[PDB]
Amino acid sequence: ALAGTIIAGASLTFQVLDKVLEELGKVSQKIAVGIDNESGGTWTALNAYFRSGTTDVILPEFVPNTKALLYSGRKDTGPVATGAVAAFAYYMSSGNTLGVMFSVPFDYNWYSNWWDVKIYSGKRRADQGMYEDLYYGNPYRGDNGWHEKNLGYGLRMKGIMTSAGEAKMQIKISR
Repeated sequence: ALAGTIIAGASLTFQVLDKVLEELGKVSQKIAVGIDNESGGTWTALNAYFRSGTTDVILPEFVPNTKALLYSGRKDTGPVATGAVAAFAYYMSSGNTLGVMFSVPFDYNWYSNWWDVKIYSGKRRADQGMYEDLYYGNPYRGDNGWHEKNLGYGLRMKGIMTSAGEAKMQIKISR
């Protein structure tokens, strides 16, 4: 219920966010996927590609300035028994397309938590081609801590990763 929308990030906290993901349902799976909209350009979602169990909340089409938004999924009998996994892109006001990425590492103890983020300049819908840029384009690794880089389009992004239970990676974009 609370998922699908977030504030500027100045009032965001992991303590609230924990219980917020559980508002969706009382289950052994809580994922956090979102991007902090603080670049001064309204975003527009086009599609969402996933292999996860099924939907559970409505995906936010448009996003106001100096705000953010969350999402959740399900596993059920899809790629795993518990968690959620999707990769969707948002049309930026500059005519670029930010591609978010998330997964639940809580079912692959064999390795650490994979991560990635890129802005596809032009237009790219959510399909295999998006997830392919995450797994084949250039996959990254996140083992507890903040990280920032010059993405290559006009703005910068910062990605965070957290291991153990009640933990998840998020990505903030701004200028």
